[PDB]
Amino acid sequence: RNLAALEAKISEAKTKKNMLQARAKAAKANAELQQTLGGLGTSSATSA
Amino acid sequence: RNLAALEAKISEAKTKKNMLQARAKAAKANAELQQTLGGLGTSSATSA
Repeated sequence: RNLAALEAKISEAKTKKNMLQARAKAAKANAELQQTLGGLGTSSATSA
Repeated sequence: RNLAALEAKISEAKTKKNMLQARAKAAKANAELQQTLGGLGTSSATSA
């Protein structure tokens, strides 16, 4: 029974962290996309 | 939507500057023509 319970802990603990890490990485990737769209620098040509 | 908007900015920003630059270059070219017509130097023969 300890092994059966231990297996459940390992499986859920492993998978939940991975997906959390994946989505967290996805989150920053989306945020970077929004930041870059605002960070477009072609407006600097006004000096020219 | 950010990409679609960003594309519009790039296209208009690029083309408007180019035409502005072209006409600006054209403007000075026309002005030079008028200046040169007044700057004709054949009148210096009066000394001869």
